[PDB]
Amino acid sequence: SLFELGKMILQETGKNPAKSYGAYGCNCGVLGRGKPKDATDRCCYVHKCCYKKLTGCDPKKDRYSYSWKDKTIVCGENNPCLKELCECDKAVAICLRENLGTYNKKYRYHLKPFCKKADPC
Amino acid sequence: SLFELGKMILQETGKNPAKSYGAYGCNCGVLGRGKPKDATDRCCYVHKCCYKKLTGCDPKKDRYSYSWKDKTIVCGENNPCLKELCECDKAVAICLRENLGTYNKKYRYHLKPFCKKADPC
Repeated sequence: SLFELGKMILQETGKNPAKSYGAYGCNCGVLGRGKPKDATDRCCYVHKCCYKKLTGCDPKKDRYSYSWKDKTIVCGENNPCLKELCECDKAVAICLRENLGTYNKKYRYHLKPFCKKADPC
Repeated sequence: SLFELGKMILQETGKNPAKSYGAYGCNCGVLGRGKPKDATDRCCYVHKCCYKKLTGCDPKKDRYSYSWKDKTIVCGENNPCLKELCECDKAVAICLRENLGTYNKKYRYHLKPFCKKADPC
């Protein structure tokens, strides 16, 4: 759920999840997908596609387990969906961190500035 | 949509919606989660709950008609969902204004990850 994801983003990026990625580009946020603005945006794009493939579990509300031992996200055993959900979030937190170098605050928004269509995931 | 909500909030509270509530506490803004920290956060909590009852429309993108008539938000879309959606927004806007007395800027960009679980709606 948003609790795991959010905590992961914070752990990987050190940034406030909602503040830097709640509304960022075309894919970081609660507004669906769009043509990636930049490497941070592309991370969220893939994240949303990662969710799409999921089957059965609610990526927004299903709470799952994961360890933060040695400051690396270790997805808990869980079940297939939950494990896959966790990996989706882990993956985006990491990607987000790895792309902090090009993170551009200018892509942060109040209301998504209209975005180009996003490749069918 | 966020446009109507943002204007309602500005109109009601007289403060920039995004800055003051875009990321306030545990329930305000980009999908805020968990138990409200205070009255203002509670408003957003109630708001997110109100949103759950919406059948047929999307608070994110669905625009709706409402008027500001004698400094009162007056919902206009006779379309049932949109009207209800509009009433959700109106209500949170009024609630925020009403609890401006305890608005805590230290929560303005609260670290949502710090948020505890929230009761069901």
